[PDB]
Amino acid sequence: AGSRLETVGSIFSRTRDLIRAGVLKEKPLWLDIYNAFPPLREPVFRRPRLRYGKAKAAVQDIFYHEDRIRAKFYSAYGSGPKAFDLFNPNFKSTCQRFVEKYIELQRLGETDEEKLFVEAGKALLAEGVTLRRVG
Amino acid sequence: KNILKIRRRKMNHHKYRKLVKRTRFLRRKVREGRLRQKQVKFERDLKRIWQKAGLKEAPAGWQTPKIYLKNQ
Amino acid sequence: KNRAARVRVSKGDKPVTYEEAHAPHYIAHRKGWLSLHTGNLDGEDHAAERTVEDVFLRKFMLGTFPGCLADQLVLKRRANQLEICALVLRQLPPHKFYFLVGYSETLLSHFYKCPVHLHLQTVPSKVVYKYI
Amino acid sequence: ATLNQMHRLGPPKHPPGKMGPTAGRPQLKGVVLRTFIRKPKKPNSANRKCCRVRLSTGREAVCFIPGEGHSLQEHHVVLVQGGRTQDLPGVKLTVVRGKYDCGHVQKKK
Amino acid sequence: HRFMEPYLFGSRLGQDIIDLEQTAAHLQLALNFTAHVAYREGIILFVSRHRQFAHLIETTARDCGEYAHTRYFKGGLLTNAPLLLGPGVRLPDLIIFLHTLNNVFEPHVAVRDAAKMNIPTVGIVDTNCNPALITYPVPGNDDSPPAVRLFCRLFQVAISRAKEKRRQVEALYRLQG
RNA sequence: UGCCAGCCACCGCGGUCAUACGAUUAACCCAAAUUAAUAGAUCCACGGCGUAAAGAGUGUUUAAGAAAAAAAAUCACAAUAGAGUUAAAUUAUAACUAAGCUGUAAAAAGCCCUAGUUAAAAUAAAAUAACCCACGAAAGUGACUCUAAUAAUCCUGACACACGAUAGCUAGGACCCAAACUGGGAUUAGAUACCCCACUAUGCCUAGCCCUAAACCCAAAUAGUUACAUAACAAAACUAUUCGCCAGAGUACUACUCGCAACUGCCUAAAACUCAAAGGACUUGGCGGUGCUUCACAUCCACCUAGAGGAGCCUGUUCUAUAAUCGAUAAACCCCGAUAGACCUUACCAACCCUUGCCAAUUCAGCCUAUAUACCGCCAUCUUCAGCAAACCCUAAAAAGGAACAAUAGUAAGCACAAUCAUAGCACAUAAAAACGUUAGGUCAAGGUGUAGCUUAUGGGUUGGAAAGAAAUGGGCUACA
Ligand SMILES: [Mg+2]
Ligand SMILES: [Mg+2]
Ligand SMILES: [Mg+2]
Ligand SMILES: [Mg+2]
Ligand SMILES: [Mg+2]
Ligand SMILES: [Mg+2]
Ligand SMILES: [Mg+2]
Ligand SMILES: [Mg+2]
Ligand SMILES: [Mg+2]
Ligand SMILES: [Mg+2]
Ligand SMILES: [Mg+2]
Ligand SMILES: [Mg+2]
Ligand SMILES: [Mg+2]
Ligand SMILES: [Mg+2]
Ligand SMILES: [Mg+2]
Ligand SMILES: [Mg+2]
Ligand SMILES: [Mg+2]
Ligand SMILES: [Mg+2]
Ligand SMILES: [Mg+2]
Ligand SMILES: [Mg+2]
Ligand SMILES: [Mg+2]
Ligand SMILES: [Mg+2]
Ligand SMILES: [Mg+2]
Ligand SMILES: [Mg+2]
Ligand SMILES: [Mg+2]
Ligand SMILES: [Mg+2]
Ligand SMILES: [Mg+2]
Ligand SMILES: [Mg+2]
Ligand SMILES: [Mg+2]
Ligand SMILES: [Mg+2]
Ligand SMILES: [Mg+2]
Ligand SMILES: [Mg+2]
Ligand SMILES: [Mg+2]
Ligand SMILES: [Mg+2]
Ligand SMILES: [Mg+2]
Ligand SMILES: [Mg+2]
Ligand SMILES: [Mg+2]
Ligand SMILES: [Mg+2]
Ligand SMILES: [Mg+2]
Ligand SMILES: [Mg+2]
Ligand SMILES: [Mg+2]
Ligand SMILES: [Mg+2]
Ligand SMILES: [Mg+2]
Ligand SMILES: [Mg+2]
Ligand SMILES: [Mg+2]
Ligand SMILES: [Mg+2]
Ligand SMILES: [Mg+2]
Ligand SMILES: [Mg+2]
Ligand SMILES: [Mg+2]
Ligand SMILES: [Mg+2]
Ligand SMILES: [Mg+2]
Ligand SMILES: [Mg+2]
Ligand SMILES: [Mg+2]
Ligand SMILES: [Mg+2]
Ligand SMILES: [Mg+2]
Ligand SMILES: [Mg+2]
Ligand SMILES: [Mg+2]
Ligand SMILES: [Mg+2]
Ligand SMILES: [Mg+2]
Ligand SMILES: [Mg+2]
Ligand SMILES: [Mg+2]
Ligand SMILES: [Mg+2]
Ligand SMILES: [Mg+2]
Ligand SMILES: [Mg+2]
Ligand SMILES: [Mg+2]
Ligand SMILES: [Mg+2]
Ligand SMILES: [Mg+2]
Ligand SMILES: [Mg+2]
Ligand SMILES: [Mg+2]
Ligand SMILES: [Mg+2]
Ligand SMILES: [Mg+2]
Ligand SMILES: [Mg+2]
Ligand SMILES: [Mg+2]
Ligand SMILES: [Mg+2]
Ligand SMILES: [Mg+2]
Ligand SMILES: [Mg+2]
Ligand SMILES: [Mg+2]
Ligand SMILES: [Mg+2]
Repeated sequence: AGSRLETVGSIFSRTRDLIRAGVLKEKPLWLDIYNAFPPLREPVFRRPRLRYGKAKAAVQDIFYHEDRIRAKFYSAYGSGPKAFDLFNPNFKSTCQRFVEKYIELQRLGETDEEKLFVEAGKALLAEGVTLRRVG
Repeated sequence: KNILKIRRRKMNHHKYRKLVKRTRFLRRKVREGRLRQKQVKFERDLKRIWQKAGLKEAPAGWQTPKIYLKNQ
Repeated sequence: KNRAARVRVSKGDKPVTYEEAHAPHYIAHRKGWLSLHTGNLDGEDHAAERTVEDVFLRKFMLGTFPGCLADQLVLKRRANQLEICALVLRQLPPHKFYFLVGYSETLLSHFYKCPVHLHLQTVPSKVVYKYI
Repeated sequence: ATLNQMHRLGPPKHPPGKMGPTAGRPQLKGVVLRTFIRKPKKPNSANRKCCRVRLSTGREAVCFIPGEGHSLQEHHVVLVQGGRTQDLPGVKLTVVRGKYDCGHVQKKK
Repeated sequence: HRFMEPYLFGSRLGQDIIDLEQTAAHLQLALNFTAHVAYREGIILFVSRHRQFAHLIETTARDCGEYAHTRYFKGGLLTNAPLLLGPGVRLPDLIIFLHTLNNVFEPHVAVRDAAKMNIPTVGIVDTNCNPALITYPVPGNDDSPPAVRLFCRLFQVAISRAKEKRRQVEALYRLQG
């Protein structure tokens, strides 16, 4: 037979070792292939413990400064009048244009928000987009 | 379950209270009886001291009050 | 619970002859009759005799042929002669089988005062209808 | 518990044994009062031949006679030992058979 | 899940995002493995319980000369093989999960069981799934049909190439003799 | 030998077939020693304290200790103690009005100085907000307002100090309503209870005691961590510093001590003796005058018909009577073994008789003698119930369990049910069938047997004799027109 114990260790462990004890008289296929190209981590069993107390996760939330602008864009106009497409990999929205204009007026060295925001709005007015202006 | 321990206690208590009711005055005797021994042993305790310290009489102004028999 | 002529369910390993696996209510439906004679028909006589007779030939064949009898013994009565069929297991060396053939036929014929005919069908092992 | 506690309380001592019916001696000499009979505890039933005896310790004690058959008369002297009898309540003392006024339980040959 | 914490990239507004670099590193190794088994002429069993994709995965597998099991999974299946399938039988050399779950959102039995039987396992873990018993994981999205289709056709192709290459090297073997 | 005589260190053995007794027969093991007894050596806890024995009712400090950095912010507002106040309801007591009013499952007693309405102080208690979770050390605290006011630059700490729900005790007030006790009323075999009705100590205030709770969140304080890790169950697992507590179960919230405004009290708290257990959590059953759904189809209720219990008689039991069968005897006995006793049957009693006394042979026959709790046979019964069971497979372990169909660990031939047969074509109906077990259910008197007994007799024959009714009852038959 073999060893059906799912907890003990990786299949690699059990198999290699049972052959090592010469119980298993036939080397299995996936075994040799495995030796050749092992995976990153051994497939070993772990209890999925819950977290208590002060322990949080290691995930880093995802934010850009672009977003700190977009916040203000949606704060003014809302979602773009052009709608959206998640099928089209290159899609630029009204929002993204706004962000670009604002980046270039940032490279124009204006520190005041009113100027940056409004003049960027003038750039997009000159681009013929409809800015709804909701309070 | 643990009630089965409490049952015993409950019974033993009840069966005791009942007892102490019937036996009340017998009890009352033997209590006071020992208080009159207490007060006496107490007394002897001090008497022992005069006689041990060489004095003949109990020292001046000593009535040796009764503590144990204190009532009302 | 009817215990009549029945064979109980085991742990499931018990070998059973087709006959012993078919319970009394099954006669004339699946199972057949082990004997045949005129005696139980409407207008007929001497049923009793053929019954005693039959019984004695059951015991007789079980005793003359030890350990070699396969399934219950099939009697037929035809026009005064008996035709006794047996399923017999192969144990004995054939000489002994024919010794007992002659022995039986003669002995019975002179006992029941009517000519007896004997037939042995030999079988390698008891037929198994169920379980096993 | 904690270390200061284990210090303050010392290490545990093994408590001295409580002496039994024979009060520590291997056997006792005894004198018969009344031969009689007792009934066993529940799951099993019989009737056991017991004695009442006095011990050289001047204490009176109920004891048990082993074997079938005996002669035990008042004022007879016996020897006793500390076998407790598993059938009966509170009989902790066996009579030694074979000594003094109890001879070896007789043989039927 | 708690065991995805390393494979993740980060939370975008509450939705979690896998690391695609890691996806490629992993998937490479997975596909390589798949292939090397196919070439060595052994059974491959795809498995998913997921309904949307059932058809795909059979339609994929039937075309690979590989087997799918997309259905209710009878209990003792791999563990008690000879009783369920037949008097003596060969078992999947490699099991490949396109979803790691059952429709009740527990881990599919086949995971515990493959792992129980010394079968290697290649499957797509998702942010909720538990990777730890799977031999070769690929972290990635199981749910969106572009993703299922992608993984399907990829394992399909790895299989096909292994089989072709097998045939070829056999012909060369035959010329050399 | 038959729960007797007796044996055992613990579990236990003896109730007719004892490897446990007593004695043989074989063995085992020690061996000039061998057993028994009694003392030792050895033997708890560097383990624990939610459910098992164990975190004290609460806080502070002394004694004694332990120590990187951060470690006082605010009530989402109900600590406490004062002083003042009242919205709802209720009650006195008047004015009318009607005879009832109250009260239960149903009533009774009770009150008509009652009831409805309209007025109205005191006393007591604080709807909603509260699906909130604050304040206090804990007990506790939630109507309103104002006064005073919530220790410690914050570690642990007592037998010291100060508090401590209810109930209770002492003195004085209060008294709407509630209410131990008690008296009526029902219920009941009884009802010192549950239900009803009154009414009291008492809950209320002021002052003084008493110091107990399932004072329990059964989870000690102060810093930490979520690493390692599932006995079970419950509130998931653990470090470090401390103090407090636990050495089988009863006995025992007990006996004696000590101290206390207690003197049927509180606190502290043993031993003799008895037992081989006592405990915690779980597992399948079974059970439930628990809850919920769904049924009963001759079936519980409601309903329909025809009868039993009364009368005469038939016949079976049970009792008395007899010298004079046995068996059945809740459902599952009682026109039952009997589809069958004048002799016979026949097993019974009374007398007489016969001893290889049916057979081919046998120190052998023959036995309706004791075991149905040794049995095979045949059956009853749950049951017109759906389950039983090998072979496997799974379960951070398994005593056992193992399904969900947009399916979650089950597969499995077998025996049951179902299906088919029979009731001369269908169909339904009836018949049959109906496992595994259960009731040590029935039967050694159908027959056969294991164990025991009888052998000039518990064996075998001949002749007679039994089966009477004071009653009591089961089932029938025939009536009452
Ligand atoms: Mg008691
Ligand atoms: Mg005293
Ligand atoms: Mg029947
Ligand atoms: Mg002894
Ligand atoms: Mg007797
Ligand atoms: Mg014997
Ligand atoms: Mg022994
Ligand atoms: Mg013996
Ligand atoms: Mg010696
Ligand atoms: Mg030790
Ligand atoms: Mg614990
Ligand atoms: Mg406890
Ligand atoms: Mg104790
Ligand atoms: Mg506490
Ligand atoms: Mg304290
Ligand atoms: Mg207490
Ligand atoms: Mg100091
Ligand atoms: Mg520190
Ligand atoms: Mg006041
Ligand atoms: Mg008012
Ligand atoms: Mg009023
Ligand atoms: Mg009024
Ligand atoms: Mg009512
Ligand atoms: Mg009245
Ligand atoms: Mg409320
Ligand atoms: Mg609250
Ligand atoms: Mg404070
Ligand atoms: Mg302190
Ligand atoms: Mg108090
Ligand atoms: Mg009070
Ligand atoms: Mg009053
Ligand atoms: Mg008043
Ligand atoms: Mg009142
Ligand atoms: Mg009364
Ligand atoms: Mg009653
Ligand atoms: Mg009641
Ligand atoms: Mg009153
Ligand atoms: Mg109060
Ligand atoms: Mg409390
Ligand atoms: Mg509680
Ligand atoms: Mg406590
Ligand atoms: Mg403390
Ligand atoms: Mg503190
Ligand atoms: Mg840690
Ligand atoms: Mg468990
Ligand atoms: Mg003790
Ligand atoms: Mg108390
Ligand atoms: Mg006391
Ligand atoms: Mg004290
Ligand atoms: Mg009826
Ligand atoms: Mg019924
Ligand atoms: Mg009638
Ligand atoms: Mg009548
Ligand atoms: Mg009779
Ligand atoms: Mg009589
Ligand atoms: Mg009888
Ligand atoms: Mg009987
Ligand atoms: Mg019966
Ligand atoms: Mg009848
Ligand atoms: Mg007669
Ligand atoms: Mg006789
Ligand atoms: Mg008897
Ligand atoms: Mg029986
Ligand atoms: Mg039987
Ligand atoms: Mg079924
Ligand atoms: Mg099972
Ligand atoms: Mg037909
Ligand atoms: Mg039918
Ligand atoms: Mg029937
Ligand atoms: Mg059928
Ligand atoms: Mg019986
Ligand atoms: Mg009976
Ligand atoms: Mg017999
Ligand atoms: Mg016999
Ligand atoms: Mg005779
Ligand atoms: Mg006669
Ligand atoms: Mg009558
Ligand atoms: Mg009639």
